[PDB]
Amino acid sequence: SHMDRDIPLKGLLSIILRSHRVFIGRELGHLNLTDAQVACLLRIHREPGIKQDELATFFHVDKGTIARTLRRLEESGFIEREQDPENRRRYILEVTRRGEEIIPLILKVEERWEDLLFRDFTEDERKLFRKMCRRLAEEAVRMRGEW
Amino acid sequence: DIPLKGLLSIILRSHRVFIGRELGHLNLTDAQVACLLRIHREPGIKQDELATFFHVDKGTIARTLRRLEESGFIEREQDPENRRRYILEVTRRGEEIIPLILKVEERWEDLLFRDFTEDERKLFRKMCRRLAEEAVRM
Ligand SMILES: O=C(O)c1ccccc1O
Ligand SMILES: O=C(O)c1ccccc1O
Ligand code: NA
Ligand code: NA
Ligand code: NA
Ligand code: NA
Ligand code: NA
Ligand code: NA
Repeated sequence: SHMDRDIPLKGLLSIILRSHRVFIGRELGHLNLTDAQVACLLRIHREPGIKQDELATFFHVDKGTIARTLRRLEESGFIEREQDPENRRRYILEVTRRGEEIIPLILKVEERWEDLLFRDFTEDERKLFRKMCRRLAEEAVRMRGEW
Repeated sequence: DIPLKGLLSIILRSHRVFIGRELGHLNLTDAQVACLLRIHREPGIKQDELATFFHVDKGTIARTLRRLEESGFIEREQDPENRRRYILEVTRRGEEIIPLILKVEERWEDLLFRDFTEDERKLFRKMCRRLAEEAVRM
């Protein structure tokens, strides 16, 4: 019934992220959206003009994988993909008017997911966990840079 | 700001990249290392019990296990009381790389917590466990 105190950090993070992928599917699956697509959408939303290959590098996924996810968003009309004028083989990405309209819907699902996850967490604990997460995300980025 | 999930994805992503660098030469992935370690902790564990443990689909666990047995790290035997069931065991070869795998996991955590004190480190870990148990309920 209870969880092993054995599981390494990565395992627990995987469990948490696991439920988020499931939550996204159930809450936005009918809009033909997946966690990966949502990930790309938000990332592009926060940085219009970002290149497909840069998105590939950020998520550390291969070309085909990123292309397939980006292809579904474009098909849904949420993003537009254009050839980079300075390099015809690169693709500049942008969230469309339509895509910007669902961003809010996505943020609400994230908010609800977070409230559900921090059910047993006090206000102080939650803000502290978040603060710790940021510090660690910052460390992970340093690590990618170290190697 | 960035959703919580974004921060956790970023963190978990460095672990995925780290395993590739440290164990890629063994064609091992995050999923494979995880299964391999769990089987090592629970010899004779059932394939379906492993899938229920990770909260992953039967098809996914199966593809991950095929990778491990193809590399010779694990062996599968039909469950003696249900031939449509498989029981898992780490092989001699698999047991040879476990220590290396454990050192790698340990080193990823130490790298991530380099600017964390022992206590913050313990707390963060405790909270993740709490959030994880909740995730299971949800
Ligand atoms: O899921 C992510 O990786 C992500 C990254 C940046 C911003 C929002 C996100 O959901
Ligand atoms: O994503 C995981 O964490 C995972 C773990 C064990 C087996 C298959 C998997 O995809
Ligand atoms: Na954009
Ligand atoms: Na997708
Ligand atoms: Na590109
Ligand atoms: Na538009
Ligand atoms: Na979130
Ligand atoms: Na794999």
